Amino acid sequence: EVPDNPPNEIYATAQQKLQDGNWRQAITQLEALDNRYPFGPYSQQVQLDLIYAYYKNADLPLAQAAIDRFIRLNPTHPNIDYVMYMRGLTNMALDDSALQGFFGVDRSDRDPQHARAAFSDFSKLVRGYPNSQYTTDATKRLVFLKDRLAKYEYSVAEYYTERGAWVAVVNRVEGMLRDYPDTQATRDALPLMENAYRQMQMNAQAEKVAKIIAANSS
Amino acid sequence: CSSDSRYKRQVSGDEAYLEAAPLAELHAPAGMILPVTSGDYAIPVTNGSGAVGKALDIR
Amino acid sequence: LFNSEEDVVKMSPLPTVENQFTPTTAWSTSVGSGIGNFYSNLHPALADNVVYAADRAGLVKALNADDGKEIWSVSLAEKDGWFSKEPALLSGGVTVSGGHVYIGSEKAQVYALNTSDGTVAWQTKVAGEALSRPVVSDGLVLIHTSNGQLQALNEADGAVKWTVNLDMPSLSLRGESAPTTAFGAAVVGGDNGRVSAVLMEQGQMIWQQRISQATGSTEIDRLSDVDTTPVVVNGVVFALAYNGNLTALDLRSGQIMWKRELGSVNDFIVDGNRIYLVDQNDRVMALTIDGGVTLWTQSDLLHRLLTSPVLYNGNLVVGDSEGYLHWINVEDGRFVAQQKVDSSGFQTEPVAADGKLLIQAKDGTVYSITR
Amino acid sequence: ERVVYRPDINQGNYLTANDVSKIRVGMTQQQVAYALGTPLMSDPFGTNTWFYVFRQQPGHEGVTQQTLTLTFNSSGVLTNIDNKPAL
Amino acid sequence: FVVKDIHFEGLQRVAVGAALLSMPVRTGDTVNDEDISNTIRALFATGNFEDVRVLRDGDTLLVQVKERPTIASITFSGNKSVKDDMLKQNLEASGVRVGESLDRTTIADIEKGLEDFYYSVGKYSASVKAVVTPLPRNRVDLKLVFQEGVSAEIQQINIVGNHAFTTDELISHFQLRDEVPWWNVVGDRKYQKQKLAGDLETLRSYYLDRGYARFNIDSTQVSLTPDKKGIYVTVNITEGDQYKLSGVEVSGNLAGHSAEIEQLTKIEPGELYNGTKVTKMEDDIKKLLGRYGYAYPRVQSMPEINDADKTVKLRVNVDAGNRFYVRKIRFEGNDTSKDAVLRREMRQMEGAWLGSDLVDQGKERLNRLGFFETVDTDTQRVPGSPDQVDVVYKVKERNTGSFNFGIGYGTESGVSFQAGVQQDNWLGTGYAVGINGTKNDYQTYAELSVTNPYFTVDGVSLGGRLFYNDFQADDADLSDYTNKSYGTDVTLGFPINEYNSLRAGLGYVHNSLSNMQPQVAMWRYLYSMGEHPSTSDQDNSFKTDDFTFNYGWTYNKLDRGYFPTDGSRVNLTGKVTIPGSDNEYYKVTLDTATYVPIDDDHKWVVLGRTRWGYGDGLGGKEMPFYENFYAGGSSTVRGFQSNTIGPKAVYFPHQASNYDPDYDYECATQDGAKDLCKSDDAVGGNAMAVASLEFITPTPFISDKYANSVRTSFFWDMGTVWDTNWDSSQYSGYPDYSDPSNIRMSAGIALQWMSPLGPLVFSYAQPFKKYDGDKAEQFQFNI
Repeated sequence: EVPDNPPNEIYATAQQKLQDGNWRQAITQLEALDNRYPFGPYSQQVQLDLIYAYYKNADLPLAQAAIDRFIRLNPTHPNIDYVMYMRGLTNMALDDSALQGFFGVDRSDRDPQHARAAFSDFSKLVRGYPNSQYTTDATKRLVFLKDRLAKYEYSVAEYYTERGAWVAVVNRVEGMLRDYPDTQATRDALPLMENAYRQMQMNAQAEKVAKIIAANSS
Repeated sequence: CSSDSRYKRQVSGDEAYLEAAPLAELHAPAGMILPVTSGDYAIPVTNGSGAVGKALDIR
Repeated sequence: LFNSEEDVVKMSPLPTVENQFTPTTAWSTSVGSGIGNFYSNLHPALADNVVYAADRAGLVKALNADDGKEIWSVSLAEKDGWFSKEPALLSGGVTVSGGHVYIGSEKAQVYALNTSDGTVAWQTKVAGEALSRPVVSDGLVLIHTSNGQLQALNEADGAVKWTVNLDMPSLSLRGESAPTTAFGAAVVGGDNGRVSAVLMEQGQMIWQQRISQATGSTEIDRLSDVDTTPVVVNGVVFALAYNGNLTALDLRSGQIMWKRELGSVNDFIVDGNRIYLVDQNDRVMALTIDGGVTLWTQSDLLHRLLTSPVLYNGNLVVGDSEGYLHWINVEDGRFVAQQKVDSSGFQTEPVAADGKLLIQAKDGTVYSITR
Repeated sequence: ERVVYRPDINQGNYLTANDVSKIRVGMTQQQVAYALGTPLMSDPFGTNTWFYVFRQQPGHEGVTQQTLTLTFNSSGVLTNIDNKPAL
Repeated sequence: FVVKDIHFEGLQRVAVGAALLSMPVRTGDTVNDEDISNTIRALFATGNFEDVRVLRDGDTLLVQVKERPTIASITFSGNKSVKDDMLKQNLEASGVRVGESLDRTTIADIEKGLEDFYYSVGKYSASVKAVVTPLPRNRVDLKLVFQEGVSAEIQQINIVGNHAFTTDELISHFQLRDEVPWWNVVGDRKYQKQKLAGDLETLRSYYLDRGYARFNIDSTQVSLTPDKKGIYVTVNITEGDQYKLSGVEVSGNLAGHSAEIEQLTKIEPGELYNGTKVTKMEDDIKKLLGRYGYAYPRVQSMPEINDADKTVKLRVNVDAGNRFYVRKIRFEGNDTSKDAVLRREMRQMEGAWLGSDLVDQGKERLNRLGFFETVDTDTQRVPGSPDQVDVVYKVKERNTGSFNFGIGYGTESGVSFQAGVQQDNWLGTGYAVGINGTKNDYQTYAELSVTNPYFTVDGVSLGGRLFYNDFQADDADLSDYTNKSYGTDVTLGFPINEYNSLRAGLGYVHNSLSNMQPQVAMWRYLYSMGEHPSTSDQDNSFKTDDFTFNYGWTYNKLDRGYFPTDGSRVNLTGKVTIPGSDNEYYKVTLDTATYVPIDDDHKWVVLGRTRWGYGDGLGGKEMPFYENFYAGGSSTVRGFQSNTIGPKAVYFPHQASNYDPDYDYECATQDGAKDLCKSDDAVGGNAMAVASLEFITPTPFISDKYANSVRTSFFWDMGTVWDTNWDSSQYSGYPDYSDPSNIRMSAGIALQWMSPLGPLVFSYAQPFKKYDGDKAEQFQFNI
């Protein structure tokens, strides 16, 4: 596959096969580069390329591992902003990546587990690097990620309404409420727990929500 | 010729990211003010662009 | 069939099958099937030209040791336990003295059959199977059992004089330790890698000498039943730890006279100072007592399953659990005779007693050899 | 409508008759929380009210409910044990 | 000396300053020959310097180094038996791996541990030789020879201290066994030192049940027989004479459920003690308090053993949790499935107390799902108030999709094909997409079947069926029985109970037949249709728009919807016609699916695959002959051929098939076979009675990462199909089939390999008792 060549002969073969995208071959170059020379001057950049190319060859855990390798190699680095984005950007793509999106199905009613991991690392990017090549856009990811969390948590908040668990209507919506007031998924959920209060005959407590409904009428 | 199944660069399939959450936060009246965002839901809101959205590659 | 019946093996048998002298048998009697493939420290007695032997299915017969024809016969068909008429299942060797056939059973129950008829003149259940042949000695039935115990039973009735745990292995690490009586000391090894003298009067540890390795955190011999029986010349205990690693050591104190604490010794006899042994590649080697000075070894037996080195009819006789018998010369000389009186294989040692060479194989049982 | 079969869905978080006797007007939250633990609904922005509302649907008509809200003061010292049945 | 400079010669992995800190000849430090030799050993104490050659040009120092790093590979040789990552688990635990720094002292040390691995495997005649193969720039390959002669095997158990219960009889209860009697075989057997431990607890249970409660196994002595295999065991026990469970004095925090507790402490005082029964009875309380909300039912039993009357006296000390532990529940592994579909499959409600088994019934609902690979969770107490145990239902979903094949060969025929692919649970939405169909020269057949299972949340299972069978059997024309048939049925699922569900739907069945076959019962249907169709030719056509109403019903308490082992599922399947139909009839049928586990591990389960049906007319009219029951082949009875089991049709004396290939496709036609004969395929009965009994069997020669998706199931098959309309009047000089004893029979085993598109089930089965018209294909290869 990739034998003991000159390291840049190992590298520039991959550097073309990055652009060629032959990551069946390029990654095996960048591996056998850093298998032999993880002490290469661009072996950090190989690790940057591996965080790149694993996320280009669907090795998103290995991307995370190469992130963790780059965490293990240099957890401070001027491309940790590239990394902590890519830590979220893997976890963004780790969150929801089915072909049902290509077949046109919602995945925000699906598990936002790595959304919250991307909600960490994108926010860890903008906390670690509030200035980066990725700080601005990943912030919109985050606000969208909690909206994805809103459309997720609403998806069961109506379920308790058809379950009829008006206790579990409220606390799920209240779970949305302690997490995001801004999302309309919370704000469409706003009269529902109030209605569920009226199912629990907490009309008066629902009036307190109707007070919100009065003052958040738009 | 040969088999065709591959994967390459892209960073944001949509800009639903950039089409982030609506802002219908508490304009609720007095006394009706419950807790609103918990943890990093209080998002560290800061900006550094580079290229944003779908525009910037990773290296 | 056997183009495909291949499996994983590793062995290489004896070379050098010779007969400078002629080997033969004294008789055959084939006393049942004794030990068998299921191992046991049942070892016969050839006392008074009476074959005091049995098979472990029960039938204990004294034999007229010329043709092995039955002097008496009894049966250890055990009528009880969870079963009536059980096999004898004997752990200890056939110790015979007086009106008593002392045999340790794997029922942990030792007998004394009256050697005029085989009637059990006493029987006593002991602590675990007799992992040694019963060293019935000085009023005491001294047995190293499975639980490392120093049994002493009043051999006239089996009244237990004491039973105390001793140098004791981690598991049933197979090997006897056969507590010998030497100068007021109950002298034993123990299948744990130490060697001792205990008080022969009461079972009070005179000394225990830790020597060298045993299994358990040290992978050593499980093809060498390492003799933890001390063969004590009057002041010097000669014994192996649990790995054949030989040491010579004082009797009253354990003080190391010398050691060949590197050995692979399966069986050993301190034949004066021609200490005949079995190597792990089954070389018979002659050491001395002033230091285990190799007088000779010889490689004429390789990867065998030998019996003990014995001298009978003037030659260093060795048999095996391949049923081969070999007459090494005593000193540095080779096969003087090779006998194939068996191939079922002798797990009993050559009994050079009453002028014969009594050997009970596993199932091709008791053979008596002359030359 | 005229549908008949019910799996008879339940919703707990109530207080037994033992439980409502465990507390009194004047008890802190904690005093209730030692006696009753927490409710599975408390007051989000108002004063401390500890809502133990039961819910259950038996059959076609009629709904079982046992609403037990424990309105404390702001100090948690209990001010109102609201005992309330179905409907 | 005080150094000018050290030349750091030989570096590859370790840095210069990383060397230099371990150099006590460093810049500023004085240089001594001891400090040089300390620079030898401390850089040996870096662990990555195979050599350290510290020297000097006065004080111009220079340190030459070879390196133990990168082990480029570890080569394993002779380990066909043992997987080498476990051998690497000996190696990778030992501070070395591919890329690492091999001290050549650790060659035998890992080899000892690798033999200690064998020693802890159960091998002892198994040695290992590690060969260092040094490679470029520092590197080494670790070739490992493996000298595996033999392992160990059990042979014997001596139980001393036992006098009552028989050892080999107990070995017939124990795990470590060895037997092939002349009326008994359980295969071949071996040793494990933890099968030791269960045999202790087999025995520990074996005395505890009887009352032996001062029973205690004293010690155990496994023979280290010097033969590298010989394992004999000396088991010191105290049998420990029996005790009566002579009274419960249950106490502690009984949580007010004491009368409920006393039922779970209902014993016979003076019955011989069984602590396992007590061990059962504690959990009953723990499920009692578990269903009483208390997820933490601390129960301590104390059987106060009274030897004076040979009894025990049962103290039980109870401590409940708290009731209202179910604050909420979480769900995980819903990353492709719709979440609330999984949330609706639970019965323990958030904001309640704990019904412990509603979770499990809720898990049973998910167990009854079948689009899972795991039904599990995280039962987590959320810390703080005694009202938050929040259950995080982590589950693994299953793959979907299924292909079925019916085409034989291409590239020598025209545009002719078979289709059919399933997308049941379409993309986590539940949408049961299963669609088939085919365009050939003999037919142009189509079929649709998709269910929205929860178009409304009641299990409102929007199962719309459609089909379009433009069936021709085109030989050169429409001659031999062409029917263009078309129609639909949308059927729906109804909540009857929590394991019961009904089905109903209206079936549109429009058929436009032509050139019908000259056999008797086909016309005898049409003669009882009121048609008077000519029998000596195929000169009749038939439009029929059957307006039918179909129905059904489900029982479901059986283990899994993809891989069940226990329970039963009963599935009603019926239909009826309405006024307005072109034929007033019905056809109702039913299938049975029960699972009887022989094994308590349920590795052997009797499967009852038996199916019934009957269909007839609704007055003045008849169930159509294409609705007759067939079998053979892909039925219960396999090794047969499909639709070869049942009644068989008599022809008429026949001339024109409406096209007669010359002694081909004979319909008793003018081309041969004149003067009515009788056909051999199953024209089928108006009754069905088929049966098969399948027996689950494990698969040993497969790496079981995918053998868990495999069920081998032996069976013996038997069935009968007959027509109560088959009247011995023209079927009098021919076989008459109004008799329920058409008892055709086979046996065999199935081949269930779950692919990524599911199981494709084959069978080499063989008929043994056959009746009229049974054709046999012993090699049945299906989905």
